[PDB]
Amino acid sequence: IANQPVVIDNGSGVIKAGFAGDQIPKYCFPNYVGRPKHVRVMAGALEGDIFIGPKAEEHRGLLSIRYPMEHGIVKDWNDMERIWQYVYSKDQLQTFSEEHPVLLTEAPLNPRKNRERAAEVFFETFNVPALFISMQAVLSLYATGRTTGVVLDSGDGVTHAVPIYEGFAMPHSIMRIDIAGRDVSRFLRLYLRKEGYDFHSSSEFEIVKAIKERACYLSINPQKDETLETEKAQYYLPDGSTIEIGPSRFRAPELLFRPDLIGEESEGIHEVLVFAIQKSDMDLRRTLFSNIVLSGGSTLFKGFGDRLLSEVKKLAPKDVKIRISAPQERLYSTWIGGSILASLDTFKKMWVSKKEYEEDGARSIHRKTF
Amino acid sequence: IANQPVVIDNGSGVIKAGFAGDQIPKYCFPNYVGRPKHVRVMAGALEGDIFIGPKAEEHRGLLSIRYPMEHGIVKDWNDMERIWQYVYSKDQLQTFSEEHPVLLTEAPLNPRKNRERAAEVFFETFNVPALFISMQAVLSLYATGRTTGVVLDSGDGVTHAVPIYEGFAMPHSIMRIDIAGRDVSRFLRLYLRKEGYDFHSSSEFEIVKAIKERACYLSINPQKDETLETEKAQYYLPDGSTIEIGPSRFRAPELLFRPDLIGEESEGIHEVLVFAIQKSDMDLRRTLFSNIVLSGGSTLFKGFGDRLLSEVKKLAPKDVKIRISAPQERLYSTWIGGSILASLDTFKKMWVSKKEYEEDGARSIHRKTF
Amino acid sequence: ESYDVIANQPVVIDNGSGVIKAGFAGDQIPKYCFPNYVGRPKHVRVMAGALEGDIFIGPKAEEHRGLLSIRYPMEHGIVKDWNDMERIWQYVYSKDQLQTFSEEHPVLLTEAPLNPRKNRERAAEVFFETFNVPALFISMQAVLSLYATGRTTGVVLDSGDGVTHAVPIYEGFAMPHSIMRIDIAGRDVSRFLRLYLRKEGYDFHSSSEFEIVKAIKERACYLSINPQKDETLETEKAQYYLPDGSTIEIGPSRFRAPELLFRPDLIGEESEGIHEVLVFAIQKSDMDLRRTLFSNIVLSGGSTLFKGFGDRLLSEVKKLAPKDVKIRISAPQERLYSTWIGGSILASLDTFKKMWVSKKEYEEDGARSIHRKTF
Amino acid sequence: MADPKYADLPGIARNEPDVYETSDLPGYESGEYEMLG
Ligand SMILES: Nc1ncnc2c1ncn2[C@@H]1O[C@H](COP(=O)(O)OP(=O)(O)O)[C@@H](O)[C@H]1O
Ligand SMILES: Nc1ncnc2c1ncn2[C@@H]1O[C@H](COP(=O)(O)OP(=O)(O)O)[C@@H](O)[C@H]1O
Ligand SMILES: Nc1ncnc2c1ncn2[C@@H]1O[C@H](COP(=O)(O)OP(=O)(O)O)[C@@H](O)[C@H]1O
Repeated sequence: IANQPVVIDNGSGVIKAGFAGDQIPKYCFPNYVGRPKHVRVMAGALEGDIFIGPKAEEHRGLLSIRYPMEHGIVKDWNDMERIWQYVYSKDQLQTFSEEHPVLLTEAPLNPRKNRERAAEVFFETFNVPALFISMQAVLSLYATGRTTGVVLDSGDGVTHAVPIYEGFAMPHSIMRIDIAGRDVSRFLRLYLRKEGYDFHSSSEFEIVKAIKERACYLSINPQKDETLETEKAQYYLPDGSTIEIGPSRFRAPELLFRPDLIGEESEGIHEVLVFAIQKSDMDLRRTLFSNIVLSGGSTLFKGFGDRLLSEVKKLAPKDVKIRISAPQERLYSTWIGGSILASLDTFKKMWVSKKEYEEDGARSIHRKTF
Repeated sequence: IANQPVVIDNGSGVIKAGFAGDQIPKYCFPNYVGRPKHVRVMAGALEGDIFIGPKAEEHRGLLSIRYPMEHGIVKDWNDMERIWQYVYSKDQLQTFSEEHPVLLTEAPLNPRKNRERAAEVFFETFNVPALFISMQAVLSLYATGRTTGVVLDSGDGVTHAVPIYEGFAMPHSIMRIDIAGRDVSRFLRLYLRKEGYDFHSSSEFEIVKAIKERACYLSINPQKDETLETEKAQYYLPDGSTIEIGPSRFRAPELLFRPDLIGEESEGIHEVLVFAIQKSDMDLRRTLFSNIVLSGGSTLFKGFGDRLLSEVKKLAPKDVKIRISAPQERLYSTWIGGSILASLDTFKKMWVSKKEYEEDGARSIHRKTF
Repeated sequence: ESYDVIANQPVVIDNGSGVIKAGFAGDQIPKYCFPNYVGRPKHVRVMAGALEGDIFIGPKAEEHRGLLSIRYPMEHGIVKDWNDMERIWQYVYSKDQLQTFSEEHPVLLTEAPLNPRKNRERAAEVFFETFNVPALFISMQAVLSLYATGRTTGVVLDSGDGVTHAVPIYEGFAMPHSIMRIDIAGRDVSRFLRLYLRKEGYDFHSSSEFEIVKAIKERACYLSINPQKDETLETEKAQYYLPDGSTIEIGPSRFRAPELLFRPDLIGEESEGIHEVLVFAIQKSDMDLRRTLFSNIVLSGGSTLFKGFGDRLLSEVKKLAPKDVKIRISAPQERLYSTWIGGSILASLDTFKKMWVSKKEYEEDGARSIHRKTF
Repeated sequence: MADPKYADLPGIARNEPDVYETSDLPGYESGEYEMLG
């Protein structure tokens, strides 16, 4: 028994933290640790060798950025645990981890060892009352308010499409690809270096990421815009210098639709959506084409809807009606879902208690999850 | 013994010495040894073959001036040791070197053997309790009371720019140039010879130094005054004779901005400042232009601020705010910095003890230099 | 039609950052090798019968170096000053070097991989507009080194004066996504060594004096198998004799300066080390090739000539490489001239006749012509 | 400030400006993407 459960969306790009019932996540910060590279010589300097969130955003130049989790897989647990320690700090939430239950939102088709280690931290380090792991796709629909529908969630770490019927995810029709937002930022960097703009440093790559998010358009006809001479729109850098992006603006984000550009022998994002529906039974295909939901950060590109709809038509069967629904709050659809689920009385039965974890161990979270 | 540490600003021109807690250096004397050239015939004459400070200032004509240290490097250690012995004499301070700790202020990017030999003297000759060598730039920040700021310290010996952000010094962005106040005085002398005024003697060169400090302005437009041929300002010599300085007044000090005039293929003082900032990371470059601190004696020329600000703006990015802060006590900013640092309780951990030096030797002071 | 301007012997020009290597296709060695910088006299001419001209290139600039101010037109394989580079390319066809008409002979240029498109594009315009060349073919540095050795498969670790890069090529197939280049090269090591000489108390402010620092680097610098061992121990200071006759004691700077290649953190650049670049480029390739690419490693560039480079690289690669993998590092005796000899062979091959782009095709399609038919 | 304390010293700059500075100068896309059979 507790006051109010805390929802924590373990996003690859940014961590979204808030209480169940809250309309928006109150505390959103980037999911990386910044350590100072330069030597401290003078007294009354910035104290601490660890900077997370707005403290790392303000003094970014001083710090070396290292992301603990890549493609939704935690490589460094020491850094990931310290970030969850920061979630309960005086900056974000400012509450006792033993007092409030936690709801975590993990990517689909993750290893079981991740959930087992994740559970150990919150029951051993943080002595949480109860922990409930939830899928990203199911929560996105709960937010939108549809029980049946295909969730095309193109995140910072991974892109995946989950066909869900009456709140149940079809484990055999799930399609996930490693290519995500981080690959577009690195792929754009390759074009900027060829144009003659170098961003070698990890601190400089965050500016390329800001440039990528600011200036990238998804062309309706690729070859037409390649052949036409661009205006070479200038972008103002932090120092004051101006860069001419030119054709690299729309040529970088094409990777999502053509993985052949980076050299990875995978299907395009438009093929993932159609292929995932075609795998499902004949009776649902028509409903799944009728109920398509867009999610993830990489869907925010201008003209994504018009380009995707055109690509789906080519791959989709003839005489099929295609209705693609994109909520205005795409980024916060997973969290808002967690807030609704946590608010439901059934949630009291759904989560795993600290006592149940101590008795059965790793089995406890596997039994009351699966 | 836990007495007040003695701060010694090892300037090429003047040595500034006092106890930690003192607002101003009580004892400031020129950094040169004067030896009598003339023969002693009469009894009751000036005793001693060595004269330092006010005794050498009063009887300058009798003495031959020899500077032991050039560009912050000690050429003659025997002479410098006698001057450091004079620091503990009955004239200045008048205390025991074994009773008080010592704080030395050396220039950045000095030779390793220069610092090593200096330290040996204060551990072997002078049985000092503890020795701490400090940077000129870091102490200037304690003086001003700012953790962040670019310190452009243009001394008599050497000119250097050290950019430090929130107490963090970037060791790769430091830029040092040999051209300094003493070289401008030699360069001015060349113009007086062209006008027809000879000052061959070492005692006479000190009058040229006095002329330089008295009558020299940095014109906002160099060529305008070169082409114009203004009225030759008259200077009164010690004997009573009058000299007409004329165009040499403003054309001599130009050397700081144009090293090509003496023939040295080095960067100008305005290029050193901007280049040292441009070496820094993109995020910090804008802040470093906003926070610029001027120090050193060679900044005291009339219109230095107006000329430098104009030259920096030309090289700096467009639409960036440039705010250059110059303390009125430019000469005495470095010493009072050493007094503040020595007054801090942490300082007890900072220095190297005589016992610690005897154990590890030069290795100890080489590690605990930065 | 038969005796056209296309049937003349093609001129190979290796556009090196340090030294330009020029000769005809079929020549065993590059006949004309000169430093890639322009020297202008800084001192004033007062007396008649003095050295004529305000521009000195090659042996004329080498013999009167003290008089001249050295300015490098190209940095990290990118042309900073085009006016100076055009004067050097005009000197390539002068009475001193080659002594032939640029409109009569075709040209083969060798550019570094992953260069800017505008850099190659501007260079091409000069050789079609200023120089009325019959045909121009831009070639990769890596592929030419393989023609020289006579191997279709092999990883080419070319550490030049301007840039260091590794290009993995399998049976004549270049993987364009596996190419890794870093700006850190021989010229930056000389600047890094200069910092250690000033700490010892030897000043070399002038651009002419920097060439002596480069000569000191080439004479006395060794790559220690264990860095920290030699750093902590006080080594014997090897003495070097300067042009004037003065002797300098170099000391520990010999092995502390060149370490930069393996530790970029020393200069403060957050880049990969030369040993990481080579291994990382192989690890990016498919599993089937990874073992063969470790088995077939080719060293190129001037910066491999440091003593104990081979022994140090092998130790660093072995640590990063998988266990029980056979590593065979192949070094040609003529490392410096391996790129040029490749260009000579390629140009002499009958297949080359299809490879080069005509002046006519350039005038029609423009930049598109030179951007196509390359790599 | 401490002017009467620094006043004893010969080399204190007065009648100069302290600071030299330059003149101060001056929608996400919605959903509902559909197409009929
Ligand atoms: N306006 C934008 N346009 C394009 N891409 C964007 C935009 N804003 C964010 N992104 C991308 O989306 C990412 C955010 O995804 P994120 O919220 O972490 O998803 P999840 O947590 O579900 O994995 C950013 O790192 C960036 O790559
Ligand atoms: N009013 C002045 N105008 C111009 N130059 C001056 C003025 N006063 C002093 N100087 C120059 O500044 C020098 C003082 O340098 P200083 O800061 O004492 O050296 P250091 O940095 O080695 O301690 C004098 O020797 C002289 O060359
Ligand atoms: N014996 C040597 N030891 C160490 N470095 C050397 C030696 N000889 C040459 N170098 C370095 O290699 C450079 C030559 O590089 P080079 O092969 O001409 O490259 P590129 O053709 O790409 O410009 C020289 O400028 C120097 O820095």
